[PDB]
Amino acid sequence: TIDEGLYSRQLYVLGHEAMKQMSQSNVLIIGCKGLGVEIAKNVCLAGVKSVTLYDPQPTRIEDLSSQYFLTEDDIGVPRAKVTVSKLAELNQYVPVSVVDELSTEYLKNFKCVVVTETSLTKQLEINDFTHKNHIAYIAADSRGLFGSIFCDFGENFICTDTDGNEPLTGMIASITDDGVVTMLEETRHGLENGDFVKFTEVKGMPGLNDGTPRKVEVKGPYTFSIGSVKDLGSAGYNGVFTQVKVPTKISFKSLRESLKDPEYVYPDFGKMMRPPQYHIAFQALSAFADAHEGSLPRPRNDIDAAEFFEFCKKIASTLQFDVELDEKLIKEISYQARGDLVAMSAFLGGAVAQEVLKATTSKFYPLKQYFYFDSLESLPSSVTISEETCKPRGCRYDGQIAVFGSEFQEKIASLSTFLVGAGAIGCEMLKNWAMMGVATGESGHISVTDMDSIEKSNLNRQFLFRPRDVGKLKSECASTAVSIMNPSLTGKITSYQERVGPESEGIFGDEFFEKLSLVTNALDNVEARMYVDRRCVFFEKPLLESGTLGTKGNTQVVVPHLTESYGSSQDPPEKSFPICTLKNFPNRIEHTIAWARDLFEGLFKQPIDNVNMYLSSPNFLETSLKTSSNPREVLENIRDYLVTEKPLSFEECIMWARLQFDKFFNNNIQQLLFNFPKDSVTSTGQPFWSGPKRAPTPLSFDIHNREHFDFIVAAASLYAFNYGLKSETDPAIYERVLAGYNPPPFAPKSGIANKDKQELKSIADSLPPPSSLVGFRLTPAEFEKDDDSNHHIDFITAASNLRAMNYDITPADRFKTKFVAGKIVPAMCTSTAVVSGLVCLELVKLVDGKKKIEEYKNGFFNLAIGLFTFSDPIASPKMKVNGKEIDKIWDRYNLPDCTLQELIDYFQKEEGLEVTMLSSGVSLLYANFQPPKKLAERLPLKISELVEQITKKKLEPFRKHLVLEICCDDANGEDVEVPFICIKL
Amino acid sequence: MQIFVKTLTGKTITLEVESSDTIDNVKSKIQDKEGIPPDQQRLIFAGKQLEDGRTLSDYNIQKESTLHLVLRLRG
Amino acid sequence: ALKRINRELADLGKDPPSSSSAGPVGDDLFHWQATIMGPADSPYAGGVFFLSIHFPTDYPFKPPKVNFTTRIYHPNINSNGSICLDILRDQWSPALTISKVLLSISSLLTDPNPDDPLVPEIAHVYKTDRSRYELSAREWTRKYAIG
Ligand SMILES: Nc1ncnc2c1ncn2[C@@H]1O[C@H](COP(=O)(O)OP(=O)(O)OP(=O)(O)O)[C@@H](O)[C@H]1O
Ligand SMILES: [Mg+2]
Ligand SMILES: [Mg+2]
Repeated sequence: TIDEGLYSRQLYVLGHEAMKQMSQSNVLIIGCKGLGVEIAKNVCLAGVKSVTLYDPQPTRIEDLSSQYFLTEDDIGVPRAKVTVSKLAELNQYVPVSVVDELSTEYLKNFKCVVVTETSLTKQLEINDFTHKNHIAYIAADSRGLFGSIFCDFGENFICTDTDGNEPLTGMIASITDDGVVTMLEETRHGLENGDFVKFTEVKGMPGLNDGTPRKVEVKGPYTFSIGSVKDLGSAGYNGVFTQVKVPTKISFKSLRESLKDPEYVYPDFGKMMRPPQYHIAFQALSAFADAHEGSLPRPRNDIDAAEFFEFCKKIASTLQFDVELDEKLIKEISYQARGDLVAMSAFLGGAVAQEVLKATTSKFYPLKQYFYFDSLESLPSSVTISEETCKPRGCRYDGQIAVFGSEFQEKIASLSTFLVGAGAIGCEMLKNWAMMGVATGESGHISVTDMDSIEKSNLNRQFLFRPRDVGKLKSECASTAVSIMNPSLTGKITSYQERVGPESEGIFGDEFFEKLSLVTNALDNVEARMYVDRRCVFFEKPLLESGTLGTKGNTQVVVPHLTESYGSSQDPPEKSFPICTLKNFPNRIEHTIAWARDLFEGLFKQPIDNVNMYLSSPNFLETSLKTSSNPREVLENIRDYLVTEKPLSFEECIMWARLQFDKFFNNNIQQLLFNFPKDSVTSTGQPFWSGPKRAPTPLSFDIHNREHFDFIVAAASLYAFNYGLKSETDPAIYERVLAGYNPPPFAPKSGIANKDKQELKSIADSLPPPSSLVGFRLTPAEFEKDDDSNHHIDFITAASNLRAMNYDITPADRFKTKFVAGKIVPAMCTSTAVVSGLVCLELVKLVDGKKKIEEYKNGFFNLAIGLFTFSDPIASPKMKVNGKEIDKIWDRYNLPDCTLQELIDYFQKEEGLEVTMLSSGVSLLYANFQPPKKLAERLPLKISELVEQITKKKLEPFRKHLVLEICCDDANGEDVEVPFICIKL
Repeated sequence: MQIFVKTLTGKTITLEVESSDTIDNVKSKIQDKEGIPPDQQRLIFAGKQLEDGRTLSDYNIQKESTLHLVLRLRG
Repeated sequence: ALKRINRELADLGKDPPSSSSAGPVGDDLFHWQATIMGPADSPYAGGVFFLSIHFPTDYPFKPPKVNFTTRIYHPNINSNGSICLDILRDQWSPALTISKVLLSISSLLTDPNPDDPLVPEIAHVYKTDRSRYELSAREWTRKYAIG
């Protein structure tokens, strides 16, 4: 019953059982401010059984500082009643309700209880009941730049997954009778001592294939010991071991008990004396609120700060805390008591939603128990912050002005940002900018570009889109939605539909790039990141990179002339398998999936392209004869797809599918075994089909089998689609047609003038002339994983399973086939919320124009274990050029459009360096080892003319600069690296 | 006896060996002369690779055999 | 990237490989047309093979793509000209020069590896009927690798 068309990306993170158990839990949320509504949004997107809201407080203007579901026409109405209607539309499977009053007994109806904006006495009263009744209780709070989280899942919480990693699996070479297990050659098991594993598909020891867990003794990186296996056998050949994980029992403590003896989590190890301060400070805030009719201390007030510090002293004395309070930090907390930022709200909402999912699914390791977070380093220092400037001004930005002031509000309102991409991170970033009021002044502007279109699978974590929006451009929907959220951004947003790359330089030129204030990346491929990084380096603009992978996430900030660029932090590349392995000797399901992908492409894509090009290009045959690697293959494909094997109905498609089955699963295996018999030996006398090589076996077509029938159906459907015929699904027709099929005899063959040219000519003269068929085109089958009715994933799954059956490999279901073939990247909404929060917290650092490198932070986190870390950016490497300090990244030479000889003379004279190589992109303009005549011919030309002549392409009118890479040697002959040249046209 | 070994660079090295000399001894001599570790040596004669633990006579190596040495690898 | 490629090209220019001659096509630094001469004491004697090498953007952190152009009858070389080589897949490091790869390809031409072949029929013929394999190889290198 799980909607795999909507939760496709989330299932690869949670799983079927996790979501099935999650869809049976009720969640109550007390408090409906920015943090509460964010938590509700994340939970609704998650897919819980239901959500209940409770917030009777009437709306106020300042409450709109972070609540993006409120409008100025909703002032005076309870937040829950005006929020339920908008929340119910996010997901159709998650009902949203509102409760007028909350009695204690009513709490028995829910599975999780989230509490925000509630006094300490009420929280204690609720927790004293929700603890002994085994109901999860999570309490969150967000005061200015500070945040607190508390989790309590009872005293007998059972946690199934403790790290979020899949169980460690490996392929076994052989196992002795002493329990020694060794992987294949150069394969690391990676297990540790005390672990439990299970064995499957072990030859010689079938008993061990049952799966009973056994102890693990790590004897080395490639071998381990399991104990005694004397009874079950003497030696085991091959097989697969799989890690077995045991549940862990975690016992939480109630709030009342954990007040006296808290258990902290340190979000950063350089400053571990703060959480003891915040534990007192938040309680002091609650006490002061209770002491002033629920009115928090006024912003930047000294009298209220003194009273708050007195409350802190009294509480610290009362609770017997032997910690010396830090007056500065506590009074800072006092100043920002009434603050309300959207970045902190998003961050804490993501975290708490993740905690709710942990509570519901009994998965991942939860916080134990207190989590106090602060980003006080983000407070601006180049503007005036005082009580006069921080007073509320009766606008929707009061919750931010009360922390930063009106001057920083003006600074924000005049930004000209550029967001690349409109994925999940892009949408969240735009929401945050809309709430903060970024670029709402006269000189502000925002530009967002993205060329993809909305798909159904994108609706699980991109909340600015709706099912009615499927098929439309992302940028338009995002711009309209954020204009609706904040009407002041009407006309302040420009949306492009262009892919950012070398080909888009005509639109995103120098004029566009000289007005920006910062660039934010929301991409998913390294190429675009590198291109944008180079462009930013050229234009010297701050950049904000952010990436996610399942539950892990990282954010990086690049500041001009201060930090290194993102390219210097390039990630390791992908993995590819040897062609020999894929073609003939697979040993894993991934190999079969790649082989199936190649089979799909070679069956339904390339012959179709050849046929279409033959019917389109007037001189296709002659060009292909002397161009294609296998012109005979092309000619035979054309002949087969035009005359020899042109289907006339669906029965012929079924016949062709049967023929292809026999040709790919019965004859090729026979030929390969003929070349290398099962008893063959290497040149060293070793057996051939041993170790990483498995002896295949031909398959005989059994119609009653499920996999064979699936393959036949898929192949017939794809062939009919290629020829535009009508497919059918009833098994009766297939059984009837395939009953009367006589397989042509096949035996392996050993092989042993201009006949070949005459053979090609015979093939050619058999082809119908192109003029005889005008307007007749065949539709190639373009691979599309996201569609479930195109028989693509079905074909790949069937072919992979059949080839696995050939080589006795374990088949995989459609889920794993879709995961591997499509290279789907798991993604979550909570990770998106957290990364957006971190990026927006660094953005305020960028706005203030902080200079020190200790003021910036690159962030990394893993929510499967509750890990957060922040590290300073790496300083840009320096170098010595002509006895001067030069930044390796943020330096360049600016020269006019002079002739090559003048440029060389300038470098010889001004820099005292001899030029030995000069290139412009991928073209070699000049080199010191070139013949003298060519150089003498090239010297008197200007750089632009030289580039146009060499590249055989005129420079565009919009070009205003040239980036030249120069390698030059010093006077002594030592190569010295120099920054690039910026020729000014 | 004497033999000649030709490298990938076209160089010819004349060696004084015996048919009973082990392949390990020849590889050690090659490492001494060129600094190429024995593990990376691939000696070919008449389309056959000489293997460690054997003797030259095992490969019917005789007077002035034009052997060859090449890089080691696989795949 | 560009500096490393230029360094390799300059080193090749200073020292003529004699048996090899690699150079960019036209003026493009990311497409080279290397030339290999068949070993004298090999069935491929008296033959010239031209290979196309395409450097990746992340060179030398990624291996280049090398493809044969002249037809060759070899166990480890498919019809497309692919090469069954290890240094191009995992042993690749940002320390191996293109000259080393060319020397390795020359060695692979010198002696095939039928134990882990790429063309099973050719490997089967090689292991069973050596003389027929030699004759076919000589015929191919005379038909295709000359002129
Ligand atoms: N070069 C580029 N120029 C512009 N936008 C780009 C570029 N590369 C990627 N994008 C955008 O980046 C976003 C990628 O985000 P995301 O991966 O969440 O979405 P998706 O690719 O549609 O989905 P999925 O990852 O589930 O297949 C898309 O909006 C895509 O348009
Ligand atoms: Mg998409
Ligand atoms: Mg994507």
